[PDB]
Amino acid sequence: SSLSKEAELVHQALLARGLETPLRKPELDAETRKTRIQAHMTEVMHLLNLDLTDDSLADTPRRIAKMYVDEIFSGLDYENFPKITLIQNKMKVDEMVTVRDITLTSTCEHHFVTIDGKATVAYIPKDSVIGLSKINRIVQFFAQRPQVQERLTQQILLALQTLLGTNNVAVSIDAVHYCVKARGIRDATSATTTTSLGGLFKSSQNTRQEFLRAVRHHG
Amino acid sequence: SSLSKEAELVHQALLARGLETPLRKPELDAETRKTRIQAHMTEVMHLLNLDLTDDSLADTPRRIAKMYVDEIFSGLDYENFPKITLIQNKMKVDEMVTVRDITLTSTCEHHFVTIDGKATVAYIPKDSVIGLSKINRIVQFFAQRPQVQERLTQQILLALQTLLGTNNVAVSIDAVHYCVKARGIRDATSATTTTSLGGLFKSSQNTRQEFLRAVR
Amino acid sequence: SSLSKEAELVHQALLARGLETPLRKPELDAETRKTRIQAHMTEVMHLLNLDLTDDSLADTPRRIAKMYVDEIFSGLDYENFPKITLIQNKMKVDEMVTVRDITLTSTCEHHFVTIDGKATVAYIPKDSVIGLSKINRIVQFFAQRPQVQERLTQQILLALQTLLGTNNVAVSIDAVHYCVKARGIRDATSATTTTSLGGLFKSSQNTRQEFLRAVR
Amino acid sequence: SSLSKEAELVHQALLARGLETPLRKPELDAETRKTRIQAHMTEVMHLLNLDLTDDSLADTPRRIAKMYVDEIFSGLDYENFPKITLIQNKMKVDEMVTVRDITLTSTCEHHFVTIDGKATVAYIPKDSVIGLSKINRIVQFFAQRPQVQERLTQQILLALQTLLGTNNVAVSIDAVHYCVKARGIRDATSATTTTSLGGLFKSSQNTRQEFLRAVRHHG
Amino acid sequence: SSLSKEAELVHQALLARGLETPLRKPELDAETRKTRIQAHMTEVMHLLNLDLTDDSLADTPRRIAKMYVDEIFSGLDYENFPKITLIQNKMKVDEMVTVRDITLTSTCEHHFVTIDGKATVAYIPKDSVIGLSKINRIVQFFAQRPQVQERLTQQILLALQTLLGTNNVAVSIDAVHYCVKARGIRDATSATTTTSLGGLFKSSQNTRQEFLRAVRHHG
Amino acid sequence: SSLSKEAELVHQALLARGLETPLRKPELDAETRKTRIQAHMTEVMHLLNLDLTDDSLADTPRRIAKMYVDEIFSGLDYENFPKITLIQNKMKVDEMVTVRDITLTSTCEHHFVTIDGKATVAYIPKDSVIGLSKINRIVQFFAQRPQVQERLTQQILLALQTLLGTNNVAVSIDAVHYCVKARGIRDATSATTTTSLGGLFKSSQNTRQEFLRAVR
Amino acid sequence: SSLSKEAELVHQALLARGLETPPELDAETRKTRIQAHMTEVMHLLNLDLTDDSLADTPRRIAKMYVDEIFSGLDYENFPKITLIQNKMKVDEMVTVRDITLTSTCEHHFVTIDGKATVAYIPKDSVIGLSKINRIVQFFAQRPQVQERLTQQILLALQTLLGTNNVAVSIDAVHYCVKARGIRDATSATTTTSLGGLFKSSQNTRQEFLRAVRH
Amino acid sequence: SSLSKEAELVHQALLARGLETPPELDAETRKTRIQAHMTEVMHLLNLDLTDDSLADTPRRIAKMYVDEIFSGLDYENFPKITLIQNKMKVDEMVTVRDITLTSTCEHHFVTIDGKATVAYIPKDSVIGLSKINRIVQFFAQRPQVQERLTQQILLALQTLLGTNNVAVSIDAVHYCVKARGIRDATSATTTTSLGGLFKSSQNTRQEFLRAVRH
Ligand SMILES: Nc1nc2c(ncn2[C@@H]2O[C@H](COP(=O)(O)OP(=O)(O)OP(=O)(O)O)[C@@H](O)[C@H]2O)c(=O)[nH]1
Ligand SMILES: Nc1nc2c(ncn2[C@@H]2O[C@H](COP(=O)(O)OP(=O)(O)OP(=O)(O)O)[C@@H](O)[C@H]2O)c(=O)[nH]1
Ligand SMILES: Nc1nc2c(ncn2[C@@H]2O[C@H](COP(=O)(O)OP(=O)(O)OP(=O)(O)O)[C@@H](O)[C@H]2O)c(=O)[nH]1
Ligand SMILES: Nc1nc2c(ncn2[C@@H]2O[C@H](COP(=O)(O)OP(=O)(O)OP(=O)(O)O)[C@@H](O)[C@H]2O)c(=O)[nH]1
Ligand SMILES: Nc1nc2c(ncn2[C@@H]2O[C@H](COP(=O)(O)OP(=O)(O)OP(=O)(O)O)[C@@H](O)[C@H]2O)c(=O)[nH]1
Ligand SMILES: Nc1nc2c(ncn2[C@@H]2O[C@H](COP(=O)(O)OP(=O)(O)OP(=O)(O)O)[C@@H](O)[C@H]2O)c(=O)[nH]1
Ligand SMILES: Nc1nc2c(ncn2[C@@H]2O[C@H](COP(=O)(O)OP(=O)(O)OP(=O)(O)O)[C@@H](O)[C@H]2O)c(=O)[nH]1
Ligand SMILES: Nc1nc2c(ncn2[C@@H]2O[C@H](COP(=O)(O)OP(=O)(O)OP(=O)(O)O)[C@@H](O)[C@H]2O)c(=O)[nH]1
Ligand SMILES: [Ca+2]
Ligand SMILES: [Ca+2]
Ligand SMILES: [Ca+2]
Ligand SMILES: [Ca+2]
Ligand SMILES: [Ca+2]
Repeated sequence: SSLSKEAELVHQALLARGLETPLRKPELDAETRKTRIQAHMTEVMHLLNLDLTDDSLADTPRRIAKMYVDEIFSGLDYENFPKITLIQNKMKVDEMVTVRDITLTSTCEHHFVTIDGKATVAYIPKDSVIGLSKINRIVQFFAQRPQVQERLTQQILLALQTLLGTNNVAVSIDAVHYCVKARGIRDATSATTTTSLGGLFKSSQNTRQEFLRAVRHHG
Repeated sequence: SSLSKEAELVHQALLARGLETPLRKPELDAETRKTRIQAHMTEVMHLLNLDLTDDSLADTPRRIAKMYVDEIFSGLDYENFPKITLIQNKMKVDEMVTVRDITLTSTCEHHFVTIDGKATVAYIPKDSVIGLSKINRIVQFFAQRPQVQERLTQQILLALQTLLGTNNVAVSIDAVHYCVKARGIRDATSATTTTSLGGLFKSSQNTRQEFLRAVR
Repeated sequence: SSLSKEAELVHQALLARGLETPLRKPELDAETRKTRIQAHMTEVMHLLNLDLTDDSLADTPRRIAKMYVDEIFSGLDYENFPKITLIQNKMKVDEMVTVRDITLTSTCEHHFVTIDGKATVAYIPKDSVIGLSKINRIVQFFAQRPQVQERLTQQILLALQTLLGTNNVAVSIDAVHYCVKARGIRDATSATTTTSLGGLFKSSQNTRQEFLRAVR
Repeated sequence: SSLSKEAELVHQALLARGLETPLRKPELDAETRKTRIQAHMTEVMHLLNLDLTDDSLADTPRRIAKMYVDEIFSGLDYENFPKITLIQNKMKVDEMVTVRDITLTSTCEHHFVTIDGKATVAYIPKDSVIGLSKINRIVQFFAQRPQVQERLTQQILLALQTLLGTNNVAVSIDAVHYCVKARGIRDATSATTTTSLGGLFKSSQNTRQEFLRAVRHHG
Repeated sequence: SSLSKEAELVHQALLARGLETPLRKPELDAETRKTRIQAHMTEVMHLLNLDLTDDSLADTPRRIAKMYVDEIFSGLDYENFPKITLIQNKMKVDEMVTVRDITLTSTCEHHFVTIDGKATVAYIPKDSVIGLSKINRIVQFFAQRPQVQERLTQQILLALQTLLGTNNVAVSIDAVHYCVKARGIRDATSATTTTSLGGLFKSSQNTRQEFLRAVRHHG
Repeated sequence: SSLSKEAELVHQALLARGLETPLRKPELDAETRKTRIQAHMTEVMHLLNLDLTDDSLADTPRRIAKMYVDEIFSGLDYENFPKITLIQNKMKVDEMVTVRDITLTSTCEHHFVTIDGKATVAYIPKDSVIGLSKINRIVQFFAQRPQVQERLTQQILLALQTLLGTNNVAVSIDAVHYCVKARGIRDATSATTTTSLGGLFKSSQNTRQEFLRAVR
Repeated sequence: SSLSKEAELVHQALLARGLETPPELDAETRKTRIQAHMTEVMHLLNLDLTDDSLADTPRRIAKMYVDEIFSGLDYENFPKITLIQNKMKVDEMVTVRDITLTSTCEHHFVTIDGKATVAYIPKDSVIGLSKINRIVQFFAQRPQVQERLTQQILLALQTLLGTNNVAVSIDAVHYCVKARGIRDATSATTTTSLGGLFKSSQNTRQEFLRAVRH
Repeated sequence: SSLSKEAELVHQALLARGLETPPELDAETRKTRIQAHMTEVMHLLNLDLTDDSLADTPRRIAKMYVDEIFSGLDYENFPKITLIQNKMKVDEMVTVRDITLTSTCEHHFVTIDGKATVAYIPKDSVIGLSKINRIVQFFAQRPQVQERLTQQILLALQTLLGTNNVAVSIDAVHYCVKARGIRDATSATTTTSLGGLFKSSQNTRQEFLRAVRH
């Protein structure tokens, strides 16, 4: 109810597709949820046998709680959705616009550790041309959630289709998963690329290959 | 019976294809096999005229035995098959997922020396999406065997098809073989690429080209 | 008593220096600590308003518990100290030995997020020469703790001095901190280098410069 | 007794320094030792449960035996020591000559797996200037042994000092150890550098730093 | 007659194709031809006004003779053909196997100076899979001749098609010719690429482009 | 006699130092010597079992003979020495002038096989500043002989000092020897660096390290 | 009448196509007169030609024009061509890349610095490699326009090789653009001329063009 | 008499040091006469000046000499200098690197292409950054010898900044060497002029020089 019309359009579009991140309605406010998380992380640290009396560690549970609710999972709250600016396509662009090497930082939902990546996004403007920076903001909004890279790519795609009023959008993400790099198999070199293509990017081999060939060069 | 359902499924698929690594059924436990290999490697080092009274060398046979059975050849034992986790394709991905630059280390079965490479794997999820690290674990499981790169590539492919429940998988491996680089011709610059393509990666030229172009 | 002689020697050296990681003595076994952490992480995820009925998410608390206790923080337990092997310096090396580009992954103790870096270690062997992989194992042991990079560097240094029986050791670490890159200021380009120098690496300007120049 | 005077000078110099690789006198000939090693590796392969009836594996024990005695450990036999060619230093070079990025392949003596590296060698000619290629040959000769990188560097240094008739030699080796990379800790990125410096390279800070600064750039 | 079956099969195929290096039958053993080449090269040095009494220069004619007959032109003698080892294609590979960046050193037949390059070879196994090192060996065999680059490429192709029992082979070479760089026009930058494509690699546009596109990352 | 004064100064200075390429006076003219060299190379090719009726090989003896006398060994004839222009150091430069990455192609005198290198030259002008291209020309002159790298470097050094009227000259050559790469050991990676330093470049440690650090 | 047979074939080819670069005195006299003119110019730039560094500049310039950088105007300077039979029956393109190319802006008389890439499919004959480099530099040593230079190299090779299957690409920095006027320090210009199969056959055309970029 | 105070200080400085580049007609007339001379040269190269591409080349050249590439001979073209007080009390070197530099060989009149690196330690004043680039290019737009050009930039900056603590390094490719004569396609030339502490103080000197290389 306190959401922008843009935020609301995108959330409902995600829900109707089955794509929304698995959520429940909060019944505690954010300040209280921060506090309760802090208490729980305090115990965790005790259960790791850490000495919380040390000046360096004493504030860690508070820092973590803050980080979870306000920082890295801020994209779970649609009040944080970016404000959307659109201008008319008076200049009548009908070739793709591409924003590449977008900084993306997320968190894998199976181990709660860092995902570090880059997104590349393109679209063919129909009636509206979006403010460039809103593209980076939308990618970062969906990334500030516990994620599976596959779902993250689909979410950013559907959101952009919805705001731009066109199906002709493509999203590609290339990322290092620290769940892979820093534990378990500990593969120091691998990276994962996922792609979600809509409209002509999916179905027009020249549009599709133009997009895909362009990604290949950087990651 | 002692193997996971996944591991037994992969092994039987490899066997029906003729792709399983040349194996005989085990008659001795892993620990006595280790003990005996240690015995044989002792004589080998004697026969090389090396002095085993050297502190540096004294334990090498035991180290080697331990390495063969427990590490570089641990993929000969399906009890070491990775645990497999799959989530539902509820997000409905229908474009390829590509894990590139997978660290791979193996052993050439003709000379028993190091193979050093990188794998790239892609699949189009059907009903399931695999945990990403499981792709790196599967590649390394098959790599921890005496191998011919051509067979290694096919085994990884078929194992992944079996577990993902789809033929839409592709595997590419690029590797330096030390049996080419460190002896014989001693080619210090060359490397070998092999590729195994399934379903659309083999037959669908847009999907096939998309994967092959990405590798390069 | 349950720890190796090496591990106990390192721990007591760290303790006498004031360098040990802030620890309390264990009152609960590792397995019940895991069980309990799993309980707390369940509530955390509830408090984030996440839906744990999702197949993808359902097991995350258990995965996290398991990760903290058994993997990324396993260096809090000296039973996991690496086995140490030393051979006699019979070859009489008296110039530095340098292992560079050691893979290092840690966790910042202020935000509990990933630290990703590379260590470079050098020493001048006195009576003993260490097995090379043991240098990478020691770096990673200390890294698998909640850490402040400045403390991590000093702990690696002192542990190596203790085991090598010489003060002539140097440690340098270069790392990206995700608590700087992935939240707060979100500096995507920066990195931090810390360096701890012992014996001649600190005081001898030719030895000191030789190491520092090599790092760059 | 069937050794060149060069080979004999170097072997005795190594022995008197305590640096020779740990060896015993053979009492079987090489052809017989190959055969006996083949028999033992055949058992090893059986103990790995491998099927030796397969065309690909049947010849592996023979290949391995051959590789050990004639290929990778050929440097254990001083009849394989390279022939040494020297010309007078009529041109009176008194500045270092440096051969860098010498291909080096060896085998670590603790696990019997590949070492892959590059050596850099320099010396200040006194009376004699060596044929360039003999430098690479000497490095490769000592490398074709089970090795510890520390001992390998010292061996190549003393050998060159002995043949060149001067102490002013330096050796640096930078190498990837597959005992580290492909088993155990499995560190995909690290590398080890060792240095052995004689004469002015050890003791003259300008000669020493000129050598060391020059290595730094490539590895 | 004294050749291996593989060497004879390949030599006859090249002769029936019209592709063999222009050879005559040797009336003199190799040792005698070295001795005579040494005599001729001794005279060439005299004719260059060089002082053969110089310690550095005295053995040069013998070194050159040994080099021509036993080293850089050893591929003129099919007794030096590689041993070929093949295993059954039981694993049923039916895609391209590619060995890239094979070290190749040869000699231009027009000026007898160094060619330095890299080969890339691919094949689709039919019934057999060749030992990888034999591909490098086969490339170097043909390279150890006075060559024209475009002939060298064709000969490697036919040799490989002959041993492997399939037309589906491709060879590509990229090389610097010192008869271009070190004399005449003295072009420091240029290089030459030649391509020989058989069976599917010539005829099947996807197979052909998969090969050619993969080479492009040669240089 | 038929030389430029410069050619004669350099030749004489190299003769006194003992640095000349081992030569003796010619009894035949260049044209006769080319004809005779073509006859010897004709026979060598015949003795290699090559078939001279082939159009592509037929002219090879004549090409080689031409290449030896007039091209790759043209630096043996001091009539081929570059013309030397100098302007006055009116600008009063007193810091090294460095020409780097000079193209150098030469022949190994032990095997008669290509050497491919780069030179770096620097000098501190005294009375004269040399035409920049003349430095490239001097390097290629001495390189168009059968050489050993150590001698070549000393020759270019003294030749420059004698023409510039100052000892303050430095020469560094970095080269790949095909006698190492294409035959014998066949090391595809290695390269050789030689340096010759005169005047301040040898003794003055700031001038010395300035030149050396710049070569890298 | 004093040219080689090849140099005549080429020159007639270019004339007939309309593709030649747009003779009373001998080479020696034209130098003396150029040198006289360049003297006045330096006077007109207020330079002091008594300076030792400067004194000999007019003759250097004259010599550079006639004998060096515009030596390609003289077909007596055309390279010698050697062909061998295509006995080896090569029927795939042969490509020489990164050919060193240096030339002059015909509009401002300023340095052009580039690289050429040339490919052909041998029909009956296989040209010596280094002659490809020589033909490129022959045409480059003229005042040029990059578009014309590329077309000239293409027709000449086609003529000498007895096949239309030849392709030429040149990538170059013009100091007319970098050192003067707009002073764009980063830009470069690519031109391509494609003949026979390189123009018409999409796989031959794409193989060439894909190769250039990579 | 028509120059700025700074341009006069610099010109006198260079004259007094012996470091100036070695005036009857106005700029407009010298162009017309240069243009007339370049016409005859093209005639003497046997070029057809009726060609549209070629027709206007003589005037382009004249204009390029007087107004563009040799515009540095005219101190009326000397850049404007703005200094601010060193209120911030910087006493460590300030370095501008990779300054775009384009010039001409005074010996063959051929393009020089380089980069300069300049450092100084501000004493009383801090120059606007872009004026450092402008001073470098002012001296470069003359027929030059690299060794002289570097010394000129150094004295000029010293004069304008009121400190001897200035250092100049230039790294450049001369087309006199690359496109002509020996045709060395890979070589480049570095020259350095060091003043005050940059010459005398080994740590200041090494800090500058170490910085250039890296
Ligand atoms: N489409 C397009 N957008 C541009 C271009 N240059 C800037 N923009 C965008 O124009 C938008 C500005 O509109 P507003 O939303 O009012 O800007 P803002 O309020 O400051 O919001 P933010 O930029 O996100 O911080 C930004 O989002 C820019 O990315 C451009 O060249 N093309
Ligand atoms: N499909 C997909 N999987 C991911 C993603 N991020 C992490 N994963 C994987 O999800 C899987 C988690 O399942 P589990 O098998 O229970 O994890 P684990 O038991 O600790 O096993 P390991 O990861 O091998 O150590 C791991 O394989 C992760 O690497 C992602 O973005 N997409
Ligand atoms: N010092 C020096 N040696 C060189 C140079 N160029 C070639 N050489 C060496 O000269 C030696 C030739 O002498 P020999 O031992 O008779 O040559 P070889 O018998 O063919 O032996 P190998 O070269 O090892 O195969 C080689 O080892 C070359 O490395 C050089 O420029 N300087
Ligand atoms: N000093 C030195 N050590 C080496 C060299 N090559 C290998 N090593 C090390 O020698 C050690 C062997 O001792 P062990 O501890 O018995 O080997 P391990 O028990 O299998 O232990 P890990 O190597 O950690 O798996 C290993 O650490 C090797 O990495 C070398 O060249 N020099
Ligand atoms: N097809 C294939 N061959 C391999 C692979 N790894 C190693 N090889 C080859 O297996 C062959 C070994 O068979 P043999 O010919 O009997 O070995 P060899 O006699 O020592 O021959 P060389 O290796 O050439 O010295 C070598 O040619 C290797 O290059 C692989 O992964 N696939
Ligand atoms: N087709 C082909 N030509 C080559 C090859 N290697 C060298 N060449 C060239 O073959 C030509 C030999 O013919 P000639 O005209 O007699 O050589 P040249 O007279 O010395 O002329 P220049 O090479 O221009 O100095 C030279 O241009 C070589 O560069 C090759 O592998 N294939
Ligand atoms: N198409 C083409 N143009 C070239 C070539 N070389 C130089 N030019 C251009 O020819 C043009 C000359 O036309 P003008 O209008 O007289 O040049 P200008 O009046 O000095 O003005 P600017 O060139 O913009 O500084 C310039 O734009 C040059 O860049 C070339 O090889 N091909
Ligand atoms: N020291 C110095 N020399 C330069 C500079 N620019 C050009 N030169 C050189 O000045 C010299 C001109 O002298 P000349 O002997 O008349 O030149 P040339 O007769 O045409 O002979 P080459 O230059 O060798 O082709 C050439 O060597 C140029 O390389 C410079 O900036 N500094
Ligand atoms: Ca995970
Ligand atoms: Ca093998
Ligand atoms: Ca923090
Ligand atoms: Ca080991
Ligand atoms: Ca040699």
